[PDB]
Amino acid sequence: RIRIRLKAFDHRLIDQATAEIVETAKRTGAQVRGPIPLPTRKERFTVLISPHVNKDARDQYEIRTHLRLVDIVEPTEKTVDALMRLDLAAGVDVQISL
Amino acid sequence: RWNAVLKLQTLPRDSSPSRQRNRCRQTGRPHGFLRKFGLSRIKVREAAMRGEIPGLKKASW
Amino acid sequence: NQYYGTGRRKSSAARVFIKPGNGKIVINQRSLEQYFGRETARMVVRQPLELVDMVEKLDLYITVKGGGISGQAGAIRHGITRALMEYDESLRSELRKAGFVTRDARQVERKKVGLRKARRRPQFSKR
Amino acid sequence: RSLKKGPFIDLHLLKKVEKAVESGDKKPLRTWSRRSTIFPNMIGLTIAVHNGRQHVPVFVTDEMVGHKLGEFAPTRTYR
Amino acid sequence: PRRRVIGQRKILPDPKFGSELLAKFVNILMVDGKKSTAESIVYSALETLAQRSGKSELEAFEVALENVRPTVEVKSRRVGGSTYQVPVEVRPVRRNALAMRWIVEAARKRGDKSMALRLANELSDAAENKGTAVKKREDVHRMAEANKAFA
Amino acid sequence: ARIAGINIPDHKHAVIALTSIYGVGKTRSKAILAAAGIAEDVKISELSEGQIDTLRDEVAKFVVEGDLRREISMSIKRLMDLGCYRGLRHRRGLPVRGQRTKTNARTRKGPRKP
RNA sequence: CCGGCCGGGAACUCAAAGGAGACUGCCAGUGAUAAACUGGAGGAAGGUGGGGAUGACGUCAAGUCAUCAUGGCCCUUACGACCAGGGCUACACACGUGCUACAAUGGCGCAUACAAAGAGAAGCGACCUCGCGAGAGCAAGCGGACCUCAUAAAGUGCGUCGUAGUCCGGAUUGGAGUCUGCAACUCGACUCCAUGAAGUCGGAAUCGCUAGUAAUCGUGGAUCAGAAUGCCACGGUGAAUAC
Ligand SMILES: [Mg+2]
Ligand SMILES: [Mg+2]
Ligand SMILES: [Mg+2]
Ligand SMILES: [Mg+2]
Ligand SMILES: [Mg+2]
Ligand SMILES: [Mg+2]
Ligand SMILES: [Mg+2]
Ligand SMILES: [Mg+2]
Ligand SMILES: [Mg+2]
Ligand SMILES: [Mg+2]
Ligand SMILES: [Mg+2]
Ligand SMILES: [Mg+2]
Ligand SMILES: [Mg+2]
Ligand SMILES: [Mg+2]
Ligand SMILES: [Mg+2]
Ligand SMILES: [Mg+2]
Ligand SMILES: [Mg+2]
Repeated sequence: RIRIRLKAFDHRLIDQATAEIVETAKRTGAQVRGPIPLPTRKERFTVLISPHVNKDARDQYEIRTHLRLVDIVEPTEKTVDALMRLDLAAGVDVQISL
Repeated sequence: RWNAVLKLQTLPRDSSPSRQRNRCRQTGRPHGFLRKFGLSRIKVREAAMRGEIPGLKKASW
Repeated sequence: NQYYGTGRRKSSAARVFIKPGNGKIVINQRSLEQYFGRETARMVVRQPLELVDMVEKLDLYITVKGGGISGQAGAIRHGITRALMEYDESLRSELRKAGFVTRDARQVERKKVGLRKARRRPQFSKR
Repeated sequence: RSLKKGPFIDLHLLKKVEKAVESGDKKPLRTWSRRSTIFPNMIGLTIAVHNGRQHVPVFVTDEMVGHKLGEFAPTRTYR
Repeated sequence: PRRRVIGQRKILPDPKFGSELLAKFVNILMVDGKKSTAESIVYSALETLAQRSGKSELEAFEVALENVRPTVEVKSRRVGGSTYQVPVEVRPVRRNALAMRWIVEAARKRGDKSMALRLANELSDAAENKGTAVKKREDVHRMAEANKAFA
Repeated sequence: ARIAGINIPDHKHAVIALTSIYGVGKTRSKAILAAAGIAEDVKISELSEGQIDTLRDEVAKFVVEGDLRREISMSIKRLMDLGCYRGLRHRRGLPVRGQRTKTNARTRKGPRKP
């Protein structure tokens, strides 16, 4: 019913955020399917290095956007509304949707 | 065309996106710019290597 | 009973389901011979079930996705090789001599900076 | 030939066409706008087109329909 | 190389016929990395040669390759002076590969109809010894035994 | 025959036979052949004369041969006399569409010369 | 409605977190008994397994006062600042790096296969309608394993051309169009019709590559309103030779 997606750049911080989410969700209710890995975005950049000429000198960078998904079909609403607003999500992006 | 509607070009031709260059924000360079970080090759790297830009890491795939 | 083998070659994942019976080969819910078998892995897919026993001894159901002609060919061959657990692993001793058990780790090498493909270095003038 | 489905003409140049036609050909009119299009409304008129340093006069004719005003202005100098 | 011993794996035997030499021949005859075209052409030429000569399929080309293989090759050597054409002994695999390359290039330089028929014609004239591969083949034999004392 | 032309396309397939004529390409030839209701792989010469008559009539409907040659040539001299920028490049001989004259402009300038 | 689409399940591919594994480790032989070397077994992977990042002390008064900062000097009723147009795209020549060709291992027509990696909100823009076309109207879905860009080309199954300046080859050029943008003339991209140069493997000389390498075939991304044969990046087919 209620599907929650979390975005971050680090792999373990998202894991601990998902662990907190699932622990609080199971404490306040039930019917948790656990986090879903889903693909991880790899934003790749390349930049010239020298401030003048030297075309061959290049540096490769990449940003790992990690994404997690967890859904709950709990009937009671007084548990989900209480679960919200009490969690900091370990200071990374999280979205609430139906 | 439809009437003299086209002729209404009395504008200073500045609002058009074509007029904006989208240079760097710290120093200003016409070249070596990217939209994501909004800076330019050189500056970007300084920030990435100093560890300012979050989630930026060396690529060794 | 059912027997499973994975099979992989060049990001070409297969799935081979061997089983008793005297059926035909089936690849991607369809016949290999219908899928151009006479040149597509003409004698690659049916390598492992030739040397150890005859082809017409065990029915099977294969399905592979990702890759190309030789990609699917090698993926299915590797899957079949790791899908012949009819009686213990005595056949792996013979298949080791033939070298079919081990897969081909060789893969496309990434494209480097200052080069064209992987090792084609642009020509330079004078020295 | 190209460029959409309709010609383009400058406005501060389009202010001179009506005056030229009403008062007849008096003298070539000096201008910089290398953008207007020879529209029929110009047979029997002369226009001075800028090239950077000097405004070259040029007389308009009947077979300059698909040709632009700056077209008859040679900016490349050769030996 | 200069320090490490090397050795290449053995290509898969030719389909159906099971001729390792034929599988190597398709490798040499391969162009632009297209085994399908090379296989089709080699089989077309093989069947044409067999039906033209009345001979079998396996050894019909074996006879021509046996009759177009050299024995010694001149290696450009210059120890103290200018180049000396010093003939040397040909290894077995080197002899086989050199004869194969000779056949392939001889068929390449022809213009009869197309590769399928040119290869068959080359095989026939190699069996008879009236082709161009054989004409180039006798050159090494005539140029052998020039400078032995040098090495 | 010339088929409303000068060329004698003998022992040649239909589309190629009409392509050999000036002012007509593959697409225009396809139009002609389809309108005449004649097969394409059949040779033009081996065909019967009853269809060559229809082909004459069909080909006569487009501007081709010396008519088209003079039409296109007249435009060149016209843009030369107009004094247009696009025209004054013809009198000298060099790219007029805007190619780069520094290099790779030898097709229109002819072989090199010191 | 016999489409993984709908009940369901999670075995498996797969996706992403954590672990195991390969370390000359077990054996044989060689070797001053040591280091080490050769071979074998087992093992998916045998000898830093393949690839990347990683660049010592220093040399070239090597490059950048133009990315930025900065010592010294100079201008400051102009070497500062604003605007229109033009120029950086010129062109009797030379050189560098590439793309497309000289064709039958091919060209063209029909049918028909098999991939990976990416982007998307003034954005990607289904389907349907109009147009031979570039495109136009309608315009859902999608801030994303969902929707779109996007039916990969080589490949293979049939037919044609049958060795020519050709159904190869595409430059140049004329006419007619599509589309971004205040603005396509100097000076953009793409499309339709017509013309169809040079070029039939290339002198001295010279370049890259030892395995998924080279070779050849497609796809994507950044810059960016509108632009690639360039740069970065992904996959298919896949060699020859190292005495
Ligand atoms: Mg711009
Ligand atoms: Mg400043
Ligand atoms: Mg370069
Ligand atoms: Mg590749
Ligand atoms: Mg071993
Ligand atoms: Mg190291
Ligand atoms: Mg210096
Ligand atoms: Mg300097
Ligand atoms: Mg200005
Ligand atoms: Mg410049
Ligand atoms: Mg240009
Ligand atoms: Mg063609
Ligand atoms: Mg884009
Ligand atoms: Mg994405
Ligand atoms: Mg054309
Ligand atoms: Mg020729
Ligand atoms: Mg753009």
